[PDB]
Amino acid sequence: DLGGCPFLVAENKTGYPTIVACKQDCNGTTETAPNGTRCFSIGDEGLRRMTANLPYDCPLGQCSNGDCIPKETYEVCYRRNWRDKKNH
Ligand SMILES: *[C@@H]1O[C@H](CO)[C@@H](O)[C@H](O)[C@H]1NC(C)=O
Ligand SMILES: *[C@@H]1O[C@H](CO)[C@@H](O)[C@H](O)[C@H]1NC(C)=O
Repeated sequence: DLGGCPFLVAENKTGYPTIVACKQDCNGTTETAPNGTRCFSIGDEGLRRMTANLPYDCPLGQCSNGDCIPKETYEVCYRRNWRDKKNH
């Protein structure tokens, strides 16, 4: 019974995933990533609103107590759908 499910990610030009929020809904189950996990602080809708295959500078951060805390560095990043095809 229940629960949990994987976090969404963006990748760099080569496909290395970095998650994009530190919390998730799983239907009504909430997950929180461990304090310290790499993440981009852009959010699930931040991810959805990104044009498939185009590059964004995504602000890097580290997770703490469920929020991606930015670290003022930035890194070049990507939303890739199945078969690279176009968003939404
Ligand atoms: C993305 O990251 C991984 C490890 O952090 C690395 O081996 C790879 O070359 C990276 N891709 C680019 C284009 O920077
Ligand atoms: C993670 O870090 C925060 C604040 O730095 C702390 O208050 C919190 O209890 C920590 N949680 C765990 C399980 O490490």
